[PDB]
Amino acid sequence: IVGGYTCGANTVPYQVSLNSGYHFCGGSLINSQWVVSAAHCYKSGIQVRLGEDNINVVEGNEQFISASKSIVHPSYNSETYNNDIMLIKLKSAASLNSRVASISLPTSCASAGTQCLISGWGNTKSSGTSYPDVLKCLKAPILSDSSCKSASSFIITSNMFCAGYLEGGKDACQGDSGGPVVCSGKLQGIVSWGSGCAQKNKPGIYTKVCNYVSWIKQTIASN
Ligand SMILES: N=C(N)c1ccc(C[C@@H]2CCCC[C@@H](Cc3ccc(C(=N)N)cc3)C2=O)cc1
Ligand SMILES: [Ca+2]
Repeated sequence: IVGGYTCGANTVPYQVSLNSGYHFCGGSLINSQWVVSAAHCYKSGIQVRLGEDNINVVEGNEQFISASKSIVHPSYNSETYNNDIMLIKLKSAASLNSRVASISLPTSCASAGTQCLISGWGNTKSSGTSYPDVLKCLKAPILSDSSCKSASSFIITSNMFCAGYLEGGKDACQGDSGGPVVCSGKLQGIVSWGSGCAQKNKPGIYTKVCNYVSWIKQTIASN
Protein backbone atom coordinates (compact mmCIF):
# COMPACT_ATOMS: atom_id res chain seq x y z
CA ILE A 1 0.00 0.00 0.00
CA VAL A 2 1.49 3.33 -1.09
CA GLY A 3 0.45 6.55 0.65
CA GLY A 4 -1.72 4.80 3.24
CA TYR A 5 -1.53 4.55 7.03
CA THR A 6 -0.81 1.91 9.67
CA CYS A 7 -4.19 0.24 10.30
CA GLY A 8 -3.57 -0.64 13.95
CA ALA A 9 -3.30 -4.21 15.20
CA ASN A 10 -6.29 -6.40 14.20
CA THR A 11 -8.47 -3.46 13.12
CA VAL A 12 -9.07 -5.29 9.79
CA PRO A 13 -9.88 -8.68 11.27
CA TYR A 14 -10.95 -10.27 7.96
CA GLN A 15 -7.51 -9.62 6.40
CA VAL A 16 -5.35 -12.70 6.06
CA SER A 17 -1.76 -13.22 4.92
CA LEU A 18 -1.06 -16.17 2.63
CA ASN A 19 2.32 -17.65 3.57
CA SER A 20 4.54 -20.15 1.72
CA GLY A 21 7.60 -19.59 3.94
CA TYR A 22 7.05 -15.81 3.60
CA HIS A 23 4.03 -13.58 2.90
CA PHE A 24 3.15 -13.58 -0.80
CA CYS A 25 -0.48 -12.44 -0.98
CA GLY A 26 -3.45 -11.10 0.97
CA GLY A 27 -6.89 -12.69 1.26
CA SER A 28 -10.24 -12.15 3.00
CA LEU A 29 -11.94 -14.47 5.47
CA ILE A 30 -15.54 -15.06 4.35
CA ASN A 31 -16.54 -17.68 6.89
CA SER A 32 -14.75 -19.82 9.48
CA GLN A 33 -13.69 -22.35 6.78
CA TRP A 34 -13.08 -20.25 3.63
CA VAL A 35 -10.84 -17.46 2.35
CA VAL A 36 -11.25 -15.48 -0.93
CA SER A 37 -8.13 -14.26 -2.77
CA ALA A 38 -6.91 -13.61 -6.33
CA ALA A 39 -6.41 -16.45 -8.80
CA HIS A 40 -3.00 -14.92 -9.61
CA CYS A 41 -2.02 -15.79 -6.02
CA TYR A 42 -2.50 -19.51 -6.78
CA LYS A 43 0.28 -21.87 -5.67
CA SER A 44 0.71 -25.09 -3.71
CA GLY A 45 1.71 -25.19 -0.02
CA ILE A 46 -0.39 -22.29 1.26
CA GLN A 47 -0.60 -21.61 4.97
CA VAL A 48 -3.26 -19.04 5.83
CA ARG A 49 -2.25 -16.65 8.59
CA LEU A 50 -5.17 -15.08 10.43
CA GLY A 51 -5.12 -12.50 13.24
CA GLU A 52 -1.86 -10.99 11.96
CA ASP A 53 -0.51 -7.51 12.41
CA ASN A 54 3.29 -7.69 12.39
CA ILE A 55 3.94 -10.64 10.07
CA ASN A 56 7.48 -11.04 11.41
CA VAL A 57 6.63 -11.17 15.15
CA VAL A 58 4.41 -13.55 17.11
CA GLU A 59 2.13 -11.10 18.90
CA GLY A 60 -0.36 -13.57 20.42
CA ASN A 61 -3.51 -13.46 18.30
CA GLU A 62 -2.42 -15.40 15.23
CA GLN A 63 -3.96 -18.55 13.86
CA PHE A 64 -1.95 -20.48 11.29
CA ILE A 65 -3.99 -22.95 9.28
CA SER A 66 -3.03 -24.91 6.20
CA ALA A 67 -5.14 -24.84 3.04
CA SER A 68 -6.86 -28.16 2.25
CA LYS A 69 -8.16 -27.11 -1.16
CA SER A 70 -7.78 -24.20 -3.57
CA ILE A 71 -10.29 -23.51 -6.32
CA VAL A 72 -9.29 -21.03 -9.01
CA HIS A 73 -12.29 -19.54 -10.86
CA PRO A 74 -13.29 -21.86 -13.76
CA SER A 75 -12.77 -18.99 -16.24
CA TYR A 76 -9.66 -17.32 -14.86
CA ASN A 77 -7.40 -16.02 -17.64
CA SER A 78 -3.80 -15.39 -16.53
CA GLU A 79 -3.00 -13.18 -19.55
CA THR A 80 -5.81 -10.62 -19.06
CA TYR A 81 -6.56 -11.36 -15.36
CA ASN A 82 -10.25 -11.75 -16.22
CA ASN A 83 -12.01 -13.63 -13.37
CA ASP A 84 -9.10 -13.07 -10.98
CA ILE A 85 -10.58 -14.86 -7.98
CA MET A 86 -9.85 -18.01 -6.01
CA LEU A 87 -11.33 -19.74 -2.95
CA ILE A 88 -9.18 -21.45 -0.31
CA LYS A 89 -10.66 -23.91 2.17
CA LEU A 90 -8.95 -24.23 5.54
CA LYS A 91 -7.96 -27.66 6.84
CA SER A 92 -9.68 -26.77 10.12
CA ALA A 93 -12.16 -24.00 10.95
CA ALA A 94 -10.71 -20.75 12.26
CA SER A 95 -11.76 -19.80 15.79
CA LEU A 96 -13.75 -16.60 15.22
CA ASN A 97 -13.14 -13.71 17.62
CA SER A 98 -12.69 -9.92 17.63
CA ARG A 99 -9.31 -10.25 15.84
CA VAL A 100 -10.33 -13.06 13.42
CA ALA A 101 -13.63 -12.29 11.69
CA SER A 102 -15.35 -12.79 8.36
CA ILE A 103 -16.37 -10.00 5.96
CA SER A 104 -19.84 -9.95 4.35
CA LEU A 105 -20.29 -10.58 0.63
CA PRO A 106 -22.14 -7.98 -1.48
CA THR A 107 -25.86 -8.28 -2.25
CA SER A 108 -25.33 -5.78 -5.08
CA CYS A 109 -22.43 -3.98 -6.73
CA ALA A 110 -20.92 -0.67 -5.62
CA SER A 111 -21.16 2.42 -7.77
CA ALA A 112 -18.54 4.99 -8.83
CA GLY A 113 -17.49 7.37 -6.06
CA THR A 114 -18.19 4.94 -3.20
CA GLN A 115 -15.29 5.01 -0.70
CA CYS A 116 -13.56 1.74 0.13
CA LEU A 117 -10.89 0.47 2.47
CA ILE A 118 -7.95 -1.38 0.87
CA SER A 119 -5.37 -3.13 3.05
CA GLY A 120 -2.22 -5.23 2.83
CA TRP A 121 1.46 -5.84 3.51
CA GLY A 122 2.61 -4.85 0.00
CA ASN A 123 5.27 -2.37 -1.10
CA THR A 124 4.83 1.12 0.34
CA LYS A 125 6.96 2.94 -2.28
CA SER A 126 5.92 4.36 -5.66
CA SER A 127 9.58 4.28 -6.60
CA GLY A 128 11.82 1.41 -5.47
CA THR A 129 10.95 -0.95 -2.63
CA SER A 130 10.04 -1.05 1.04
CA TYR A 131 7.95 -3.79 2.63
CA PRO A 132 6.18 -3.06 5.89
CA ASP A 133 5.80 -5.57 8.61
CA VAL A 134 2.51 -4.25 9.99
CA LEU A 135 -0.74 -3.99 8.05
CA LYS A 136 -1.29 -0.86 5.99
CA CYS A 137 -4.61 0.69 5.08
CA LEU A 138 -5.89 3.05 2.41
CA LYS A 139 -9.20 4.77 1.81
CA ALA A 140 -9.85 5.07 -1.90
CA PRO A 141 -12.89 5.72 -4.07
CA ILE A 142 -14.17 3.56 -6.93
CA LEU A 143 -13.56 5.36 -10.23
CA SER A 144 -15.94 5.40 -13.20
CA ASP A 145 -14.98 2.84 -15.89
CA SER A 146 -14.87 5.56 -18.54
CA SER A 147 -12.52 7.89 -16.66
CA CYS A 148 -10.31 4.94 -15.71
CA LYS A 149 -10.06 3.60 -19.25
CA SER A 150 -9.38 7.00 -20.84
CA ALA A 151 -6.76 7.97 -18.28
CA SER A 152 -4.84 4.67 -18.26
CA SER A 153 -5.37 3.01 -21.63
CA PHE A 154 -5.89 -0.19 -19.60
CA ILE A 155 -7.87 -3.04 -21.10
CA ILE A 156 -10.32 -4.14 -18.43
CA THR A 157 -13.46 -6.23 -18.36
CA SER A 158 -16.90 -6.00 -16.76
CA ASN A 159 -15.39 -8.21 -13.99
CA MET A 160 -12.96 -5.48 -12.93
CA PHE A 161 -13.18 -2.01 -11.47
CA CYS A 162 -10.68 0.77 -10.94
CA ALA A 163 -10.14 2.50 -7.62
CA GLY A 164 -7.75 5.10 -6.25
CA TYR A 165 -6.53 8.51 -7.37
CA LEU A 166 -5.69 9.57 -10.94
CA GLU A 167 -3.19 12.13 -9.63
CA GLY A 168 -1.11 9.32 -8.11
CA GLY A 169 0.46 8.96 -4.66
CA LYS A 170 -2.14 6.55 -3.19
CA ASP A 171 -2.57 2.98 -4.39
CA ALA A 172 -2.24 -0.72 -3.64
CA CYS A 173 1.01 -2.35 -4.78
CA GLN A 174 2.76 -5.69 -5.29
CA GLY A 175 2.32 -7.84 -2.19
CA ASP A 176 -1.22 -6.48 -1.65
CA SER A 177 -2.45 -8.95 -4.34
CA GLY A 178 -5.45 -11.03 -3.28
CA GLY A 179 -6.37 -8.68 -0.41
CA PRO A 180 -9.68 -6.88 0.36
CA VAL A 181 -11.40 -3.80 -0.92
CA VAL A 182 -14.28 -3.24 1.52
CA CYS A 183 -16.98 -0.65 0.69
CA SER A 184 -19.91 0.14 2.99
CA GLY A 185 -19.38 -3.05 4.97
CA LYS A 186 -19.11 -5.39 1.95
CA LEU A 187 -16.22 -7.10 0.18
CA GLN A 188 -16.55 -5.50 -3.25
CA GLY A 189 -13.00 -5.97 -4.54
CA ILE A 190 -9.86 -8.10 -4.52
CA VAL A 191 -6.45 -6.51 -5.27
CA SER A 192 -5.79 -7.77 -8.82
CA TRP A 193 -3.40 -5.72 -10.97
CA GLY A 194 -2.07 -2.39 -12.16
CA SER A 195 0.95 -0.66 -13.68
CA GLY A 196 3.65 0.41 -11.22
CA CYS A 197 2.09 1.76 -8.01
CA ALA A 198 0.64 5.15 -7.25
CA GLN A 199 1.65 6.48 -10.69
CA LYS A 200 -0.29 9.26 -12.38
CA ASN A 201 -3.20 7.98 -14.49
CA LYS A 202 -2.48 4.38 -13.50
CA PRO A 203 -5.03 3.52 -10.81
CA GLY A 204 -5.42 0.10 -9.17
CA ILE A 205 -7.46 -2.64 -10.85
CA TYR A 206 -9.68 -4.86 -8.65
CA THR A 207 -11.73 -8.00 -9.20
CA LYS A 208 -15.43 -7.08 -9.09
CA VAL A 209 -16.62 -9.44 -6.34
CA CYS A 210 -20.36 -8.71 -6.70
CA ASN A 211 -20.23 -10.62 -10.01
CA TYR A 212 -18.99 -13.76 -8.22
CA VAL A 213 -21.20 -14.04 -5.16
CA SER A 214 -23.35 -16.75 -6.76
CA TRP A 215 -20.24 -18.80 -7.64
CA ILE A 216 -18.74 -18.27 -4.16
CA LYS A 217 -21.92 -19.35 -2.42
CA GLN A 218 -22.53 -22.41 -4.61
CA THR A 219 -18.89 -23.53 -4.45
CA ILE A 220 -18.75 -23.23 -0.66
CA ALA A 221 -22.08 -25.03 -0.23
CA SER A 222 -20.82 -27.95 -2.34
CA ASN A 223 -17.31 -28.26 -0.90
N1 LIG B 1 -3.12 -7.06 -18.00
C1 LIG B 1 -3.10 -7.47 -16.82
N2 LIG B 1 -4.21 -7.98 -16.29
C2 LIG B 1 -1.83 -7.46 -16.01
C3 LIG B 1 -0.81 -6.50 -16.16
C4 LIG B 1 0.35 -6.59 -15.35
C5 LIG B 1 0.49 -7.62 -14.39
C6 LIG B 1 1.72 -7.82 -13.52
C7 LIG B 1 1.89 -7.15 -12.15
C8 LIG B 1 3.06 -7.72 -11.32
C9 LIG B 1 2.97 -9.19 -10.94
C10 LIG B 1 2.12 -9.38 -9.69
C11 LIG B 1 0.64 -9.21 -10.04
C12 LIG B 1 0.13 -7.76 -10.16
C13 LIG B 1 0.37 -7.00 -8.86
C14 LIG B 1 -0.14 -5.57 -8.71
C15 LIG B 1 -1.16 -5.27 -7.79
C16 LIG B 1 -1.61 -3.96 -7.63
C17 LIG B 1 -1.01 -2.92 -8.36
C18 LIG B 1 -1.47 -1.49 -8.20
N3 LIG B 1 -2.69 -1.28 -7.68
N4 LIG B 1 -0.74 -0.50 -8.55
C19 LIG B 1 0.02 -3.22 -9.26
C20 LIG B 1 0.45 -4.53 -9.43
C21 LIG B 1 0.60 -7.01 -11.40
O1 LIG B 1 -0.17 -6.19 -11.86
C22 LIG B 1 -0.53 -8.54 -14.27
C23 LIG B 1 -1.67 -8.46 -15.06
CA1 LIG C 1 2.40 -11.82 13.85
